[PDB]
Amino acid sequence: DMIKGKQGRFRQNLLGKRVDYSGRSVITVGPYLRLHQCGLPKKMALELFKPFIYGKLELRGLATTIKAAKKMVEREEAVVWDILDEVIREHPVLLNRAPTLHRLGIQAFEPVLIEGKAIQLHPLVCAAYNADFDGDQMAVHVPLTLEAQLEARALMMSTNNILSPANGEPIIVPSQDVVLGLYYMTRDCVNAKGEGMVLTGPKEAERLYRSGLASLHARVKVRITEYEKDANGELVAKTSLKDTTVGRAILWMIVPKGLPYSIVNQALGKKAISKMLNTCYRILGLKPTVIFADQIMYTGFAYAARSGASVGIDDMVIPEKKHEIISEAEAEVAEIQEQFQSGLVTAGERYNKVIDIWAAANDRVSKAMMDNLQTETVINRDGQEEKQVSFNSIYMMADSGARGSAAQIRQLAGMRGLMAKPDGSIIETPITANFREGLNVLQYFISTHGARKGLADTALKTANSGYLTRRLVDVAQDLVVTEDDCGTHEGIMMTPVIEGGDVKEPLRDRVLGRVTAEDVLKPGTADILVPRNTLLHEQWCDLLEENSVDAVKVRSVVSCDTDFGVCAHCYGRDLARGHIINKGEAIGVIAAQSIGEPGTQLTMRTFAESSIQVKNKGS
Amino acid sequence: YSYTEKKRIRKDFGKRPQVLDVPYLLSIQLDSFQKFIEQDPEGQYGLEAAFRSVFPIQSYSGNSELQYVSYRLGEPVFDVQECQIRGVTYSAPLRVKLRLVIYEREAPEGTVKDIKEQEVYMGEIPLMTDNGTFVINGTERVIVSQLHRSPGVFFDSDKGKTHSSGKVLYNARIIPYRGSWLDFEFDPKDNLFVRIDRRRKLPATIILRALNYTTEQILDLFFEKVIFEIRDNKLQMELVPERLRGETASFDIEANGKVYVEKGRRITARHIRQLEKDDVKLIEVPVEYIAGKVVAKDYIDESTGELICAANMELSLDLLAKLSQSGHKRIETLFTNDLDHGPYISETLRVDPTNDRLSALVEIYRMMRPGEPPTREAAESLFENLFFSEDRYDLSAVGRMKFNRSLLREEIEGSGILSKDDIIDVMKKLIDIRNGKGEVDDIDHLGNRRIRSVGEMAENQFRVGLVRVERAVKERLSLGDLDTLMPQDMINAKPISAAVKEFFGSSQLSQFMDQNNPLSEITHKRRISALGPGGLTRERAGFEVRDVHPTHYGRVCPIETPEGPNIGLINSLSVYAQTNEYGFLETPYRKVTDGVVTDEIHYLSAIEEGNYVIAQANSNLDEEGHFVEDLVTCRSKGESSLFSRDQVDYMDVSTQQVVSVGASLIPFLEHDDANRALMGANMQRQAVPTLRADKPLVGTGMERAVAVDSGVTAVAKRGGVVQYVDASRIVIKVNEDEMYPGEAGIDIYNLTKYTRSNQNTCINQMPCVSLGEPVERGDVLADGPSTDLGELALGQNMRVAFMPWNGYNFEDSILVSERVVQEDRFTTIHIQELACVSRDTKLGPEEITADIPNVGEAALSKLDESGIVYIGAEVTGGDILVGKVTPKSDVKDSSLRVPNGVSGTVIDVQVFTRDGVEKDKRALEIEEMQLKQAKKDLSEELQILEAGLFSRIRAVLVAGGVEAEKLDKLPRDRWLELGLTDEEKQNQLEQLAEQYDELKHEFEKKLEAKRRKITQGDDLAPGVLKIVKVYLAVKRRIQPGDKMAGRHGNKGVISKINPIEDMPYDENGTPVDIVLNPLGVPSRMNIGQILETHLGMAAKGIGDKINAMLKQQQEVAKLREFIQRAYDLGADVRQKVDLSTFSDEEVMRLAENLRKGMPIATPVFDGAKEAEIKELLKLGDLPTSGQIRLYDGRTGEQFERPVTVGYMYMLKLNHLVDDKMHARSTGSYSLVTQQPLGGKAQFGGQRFGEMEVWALEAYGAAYTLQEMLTVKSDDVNGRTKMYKNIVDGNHQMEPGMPESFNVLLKEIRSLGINIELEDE
DNA sequence: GGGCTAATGACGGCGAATACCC
RNA sequence: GCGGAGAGGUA
DNA sequence: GGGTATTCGCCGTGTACCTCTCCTAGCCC
Ligand SMILES: Nc1ccn([C@@H]2O[C@H](COP(=O)(O)CP(=O)(O)OP(=O)(O)O)[C@@H](O)[C@H]2O)c(=O)n1
Ligand SMILES: [Mg+2]
Ligand SMILES: [Zn+2]
Repeated sequence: DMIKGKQGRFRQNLLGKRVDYSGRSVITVGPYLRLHQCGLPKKMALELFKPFIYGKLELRGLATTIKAAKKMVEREEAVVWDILDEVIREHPVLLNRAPTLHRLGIQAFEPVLIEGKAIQLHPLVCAAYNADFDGDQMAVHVPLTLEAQLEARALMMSTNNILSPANGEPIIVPSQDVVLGLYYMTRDCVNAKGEGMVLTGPKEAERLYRSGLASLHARVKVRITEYEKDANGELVAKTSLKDTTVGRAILWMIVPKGLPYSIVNQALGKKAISKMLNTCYRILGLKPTVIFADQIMYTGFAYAARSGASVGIDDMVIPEKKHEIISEAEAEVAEIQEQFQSGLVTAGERYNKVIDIWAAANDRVSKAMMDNLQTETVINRDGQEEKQVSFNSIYMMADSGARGSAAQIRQLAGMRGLMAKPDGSIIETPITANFREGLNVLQYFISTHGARKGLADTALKTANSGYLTRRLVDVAQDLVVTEDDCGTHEGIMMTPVIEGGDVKEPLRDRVLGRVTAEDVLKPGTADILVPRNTLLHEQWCDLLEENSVDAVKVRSVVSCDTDFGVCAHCYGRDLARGHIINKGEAIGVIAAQSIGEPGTQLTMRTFAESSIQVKNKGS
Repeated sequence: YSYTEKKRIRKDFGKRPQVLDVPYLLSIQLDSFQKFIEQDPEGQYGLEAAFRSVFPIQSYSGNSELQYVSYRLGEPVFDVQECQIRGVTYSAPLRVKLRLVIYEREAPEGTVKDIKEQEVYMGEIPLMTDNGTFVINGTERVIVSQLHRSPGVFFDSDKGKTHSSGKVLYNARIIPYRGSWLDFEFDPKDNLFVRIDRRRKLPATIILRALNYTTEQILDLFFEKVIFEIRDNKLQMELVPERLRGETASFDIEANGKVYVEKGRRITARHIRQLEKDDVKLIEVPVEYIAGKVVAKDYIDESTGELICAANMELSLDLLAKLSQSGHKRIETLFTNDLDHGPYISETLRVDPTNDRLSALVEIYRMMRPGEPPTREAAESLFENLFFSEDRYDLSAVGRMKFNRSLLREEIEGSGILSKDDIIDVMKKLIDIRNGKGEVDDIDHLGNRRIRSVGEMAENQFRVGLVRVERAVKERLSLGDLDTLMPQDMINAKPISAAVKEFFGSSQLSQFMDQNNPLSEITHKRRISALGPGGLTRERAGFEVRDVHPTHYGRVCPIETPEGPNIGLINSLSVYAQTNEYGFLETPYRKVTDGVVTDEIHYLSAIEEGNYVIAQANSNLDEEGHFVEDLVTCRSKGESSLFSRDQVDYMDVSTQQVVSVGASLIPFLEHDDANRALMGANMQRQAVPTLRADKPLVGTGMERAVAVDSGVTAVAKRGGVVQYVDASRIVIKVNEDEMYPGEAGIDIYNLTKYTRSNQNTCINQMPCVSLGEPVERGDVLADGPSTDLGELALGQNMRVAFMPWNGYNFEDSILVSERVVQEDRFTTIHIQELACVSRDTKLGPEEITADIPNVGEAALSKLDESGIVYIGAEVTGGDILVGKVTPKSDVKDSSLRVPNGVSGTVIDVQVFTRDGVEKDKRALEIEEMQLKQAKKDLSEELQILEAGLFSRIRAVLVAGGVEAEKLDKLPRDRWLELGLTDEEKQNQLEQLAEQYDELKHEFEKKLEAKRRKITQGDDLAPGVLKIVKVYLAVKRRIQPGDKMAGRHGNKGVISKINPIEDMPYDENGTPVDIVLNPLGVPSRMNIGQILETHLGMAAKGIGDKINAMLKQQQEVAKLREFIQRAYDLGADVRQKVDLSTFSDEEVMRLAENLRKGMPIATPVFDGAKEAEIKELLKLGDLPTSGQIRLYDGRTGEQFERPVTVGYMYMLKLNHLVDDKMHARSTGSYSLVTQQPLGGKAQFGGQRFGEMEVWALEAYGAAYTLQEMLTVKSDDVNGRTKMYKNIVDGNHQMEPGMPESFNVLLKEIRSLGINIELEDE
């Protein structure tokens, strides 16, 4: 019993030890931080770094012997805090959050001493940690040896991990306040203060906005000098007059050199900001992306605060035609029930009909509410009137992708749809009321069943997923990229997965970063488009998009020839960094972690075929 | 209104009239334990039942019987408070009256001796406090009610997952309250198997065999007979037509001259009608048809005697021929209709190897006790005691009720033991369901789930103790001599007290009262746990049990349940629900007499609820109990729909009855998603009492119910007038109405000042009333922790603004203004207890003296001569709380020190000495402090009684000659020594003198008793001389990192404290207190916080208006007009408060209390609609939209798009960053695996778990993982070398091999496995 | 207080051990 | 005073 | 006897953290 089992041994005491020089505390926002740092309480920092403190105290001669150093640390005199500041200077600490799902659950930061007893965590990294400031706690470890320090600062530091190891996409994308602020800043309005005035640059745009002589969003012609690296790494300035908002110019001030203006010119929601960061990374590189992300955070926070976005009861508008829709659906259900009691239709048919008419009524009311709420600002230009995408605070939070989806908006302002009873069957009458209105005992009770079932599911799923990912990391642990190139011709034929109606997943992402097994030819023989095994980076993939290549044979890890591990080429590039995999990397654990994190994460997130219809004109 | 209500009335929204008032919320615990004690004649639930169940104890045929008369609960020696102080269990001695009778050995039974014992002592039973808790070792415990399967019989299906070939195999399980279980199940091959509780599955018929039933008797009892007559030739059958239902015809069914059913055509309904009206009884049938049937009776050859065919033998042509030649005219076959009536018992009989009763009993014994040769009497006794012995096997009153209801018998009251008809009926119903004319039961139905409260579980444990002592006494009375011993050497209390103290102390359902909040206490007591004994385990439990059932309506709260691993297995009980006589759950409903909705309330259980159509509470009733709408919304079989006016049988009592108390406290529950409501209730039970709790501006009205029903308030027992008010006691002179005629006196309420709650929070009571105010019975005299004037004040209500403020409220985190800390409103007092124990070692007793080796006099400065800190001294981590020396004699100190990093003031010290040493200083101070108070209380009572006696002496002296000039100027004590003319009056004076003496003598014995109780050594564990306890009190202020929450499920970590100037401010200049993120609303669909903010802004606006009108002190008229217009506010409200009836002084006091903001009361589902909030906002002169324009305190610039501001009631949860925060460099390591300790109490390091290891492996981080694995935790030489190396200013390190691996090697080698570390 | 002795409320998956049908 | 049971809670 | 079903029994069932009580047992002098 001591050996076997979870609690006993190997799992408990030989793969799961309990380190020294470690601490724990509650995490907090700390917006002012740089991406590569973390607020660390003075007293915790002193406790952790005690032996470092003693060493530095003895070197400076402030203490004759080690016991005097201990006594001096236990009094905590000004000299001790000065020594702590000096030793902490470049020493990085590891921050970890309890469910270390993937490798981004542990990251290294440079600490900044602060008052208080809570650890301050940079907002942008919360998404990587799945961290929320609602009582989440984090542990903080101190790498001791010199080798540990280099590893933390080079391999593990927060700024070095911006791309997820699972898929290539960025991890540090702005989450909710940043994206809301940026959205508010970039969206335009038909008529405002400073409508249609011509600005010599973004700098006077800020002059105008901060002085209150122009609205943060108001259509204007501004002269801007964008830079584009079209040559071999040289930047060429093109300077012209664009039609934009004041806000978009103000935002343009931050944007690093290499990027086209177009990037910011749009509404700038969640997707737009994420792809902005993505492009900034692909074009400029790491360091500009880091600094640009920090700038994005700061400007988003600032202008979100200046926006004053709030949520009043009237901000969520009940569609005016809701009551009619509900009365109509009730009349229809009454008619169908009466026509049932006479016995011309079975119970199942009546069930299906009622469920379908109620679903249709729900969609109708939802669409009516979304029309009402979405584009309701009928504000006037100089003369006649016009209509535009509203400034309803709940709508901006929905549309920007900061919080909420259309579904939750429906649950607030529409009817909250159909529910499922224990066995999975759907109740005939739906919950017509919404949270702006009040539910009644029955409707509440039903939604209670829903919520309880979801919470129980999350807990059971969490256990099952934790088991599955544990098995995965176990099986694939020993696999390492050992050789540079095995030199095999074998490979897997990669196609775009076209499930039925359309292209669920295109070629470019499916092939991106894989080396080819053999050269693929143009639609005309002897027209080699890609040499023998080449890593397919964005440029090659785009080139394939320009041509009409349909299927590409790419070297796969399964067919790799290397003994006792895999070779770099058969694997490919994809990493938190951009380049071909480096010899020595443990791909087994990264693969297992990347395949298991979502399953546990998704459960928490949850908390006919009669005729074919060709979608596009073809043979 | 009552006086506490007239002090501060709460504006109540809410349209429907409350017919039933909230019951006493702790009814469950009190009523159950009362039933437990309950000296009662007829043995019902109760200790009495246990005694009568186990007694009378007769010897193993030794003819020495033991009888029970009655029991008495001794008076507890220690009251609740002193018992908590002294760390002992609060209990009562249990005394039972017995008689030992020895009947003559060889005579008609008659006692040759009967001796009656002088109330023999059989151990201690803990008593329950007035509030419904138990003090078990000076800690307040609660015994949570347990939901579990009720005794009876249940028919389950367990389908779908049965061998994956369909074959839904049913089973009937008979579960008693006390006794072994019975199980009948099927198999893929439709053979019915019995399984005694949890063993192997035998063919069921053996049990039928054990019941003395012969095979022919069984086939009679189960199968319907079929008659075969042979008349002149070939097998004619007596046929009952209705039996043919659903049967393809196998032969040509001709009758009375006409073929009716052609051979091959299935019998149709037309044919059925034809044959029925024709009256066809008998039909001749081909022998092929009979060639397959089965024989019922055992037909022997009457002529020769040799048996031919046996009972339940398949028929073959040869057997039919033998039967025909033997002369059998009447053949009895079985009716096996493969559609309806299957051959289930037949096939079991074929598989059943046993034939006689004896072989069946033998097989049973070899299943129960496998391997030992069974002897006849052993098997007989085993089987008899198994299911039919009254003592061993008892179902229950409830078990029998469920059993009889399940088998559709009119009789409800049966015998506990399983009679044979019971078993046969159970198997009949099982095979019945197997044919398909019946439904299986669902375990999750509350009609199938019974609640065992405290008293019942205690009774079970006590019976178990009794069975132990009973076996013991049985043996001792047999072996030992009969007539010498008296009935107290014979009976041992040890097993009884062991079982009872085991249950109360060390049990799964006996757990600490969650005592940091009044709601926490009250909700902990009214809890229903599905865990514990005979309960499903939390981790194992499948979702189906956890999922809410339609039966929970009005019985269990659907939304309040821990969201941890045991979600759904806790289920706090609803507001109005109660427990039945049989332990089920019932909820009140208003009866409906066909048109009018009457006012008589009936409590309905699950089953009774199932039949009727119940109307909702939020149904519109106009002035005469008639529904306004023609089609109203009801529920009939667990599903709601529309029913007609003249169809509803019952109606919900009130909207609140669905939800628990915790959920009922949330305002605007109707607008919160169930998930976030769940989290809101769960957290709200975690709020810590602040220094001055105030009130919710937006409540639900339940606050007073919760505060009063919890024991934290001090409530008047007999109404009167407040005579004396102090911040320790309230003394009230009773009103003459309630005043007892004989020996009344006055009422005294001692309050409790800062004491330690279970969670280390403060429990302090403040007086509400002032000198000379009249109080009525049931008013709130003193406010408990986090309660104000009778109302629950869990947290405090502050001005919040929903906006993102430079990402300091980024995630659920919260921004707070320095004004909140300045006004010191979220600072709580906590209280730690520390204990220093001086035991007796064999090297010599340790000492508590202040002479402590090698400590500087700095440490002693704050210590007295005895070595204990002074009360009121401010200490810090590491300071010496008390001085102790370890004998060797000294040179080493075991003195207790303040734990590292905790600093507060020593408010109290206590000393408990078994030695009772003459001269302990601290003991002297504590004794004098307790004594002087006791003296004061006794002196006050004595002085009042003396004043009364003197008044009576004056009233007698005035008769017989008025003397008022001389008398009034000489002192009163000079009235007894005076005299009067010798008459009856002198006799009355002698009477009063003897009464004076009697009052003195009663005082003296009470004083002596109190002083003996104070002085006595406070019974310590063996080996411990004495113990000194020290209480520290610490004022913890809110700081960044603490957790704050609302009532609606919104959470957060306090992220930053802003200066007052930086915070947003309205035009008027008032800054907000908290800046709360809006983005937490849309995805977390808790809209209740937004409406709460709006209504709170309206309420504080009105309160502000009243403050403005009061500060200028206009006149009573204006205040009355404004407050009346406010209290009315529209119509359809059940308030109708009349300000005019209240006196001007009362109205002025009400304005003073409302000046801080008029409190609203929105009930959960019968709440305040938006329009009413709009009206209230308008009355206060505030924006109707509930949003205000705010100015940025840093920049001064206005925010575009005005923001929602208003007052919301926020709570500081017990999760305090300073408690959470922790770090270590180096410290103590563990013994076996040399890794550093885990935890916070001992320094302890964080656990770098396997997931974290994987994280490091995902990086190329080999050295970090390496050091983390060996140097940081487990490698001894590595850790010490690394400490020295770091101190030396070098960071190199050597890794070595972890000690835990070596432990692993040694442990594996300890098996028979040689595992070696190789070398080459 | 100290000293001495020796029951029942998981479930699935998987692979081995009989049950049985030729 | 290393441990292990039981109970509750946090994320 | 050899292959196919069927019963049978073992093994597993997410991490990190924070509070509290209670711990070899029984009987007699
Ligand atoms: N029993 C549990 C409960 C929670 N957790 C973990 O604690 C976090 C809470 O997520 P959460 O769902 O509470 C908030 P989030 O995921 O960010 O979504 P939202 O903010 O839009 O609401 C998650 O990372 C869980 O993995 C756990 O390991 N075990
Ligand atoms: Mg969180
Ligand atoms: Zn390869």
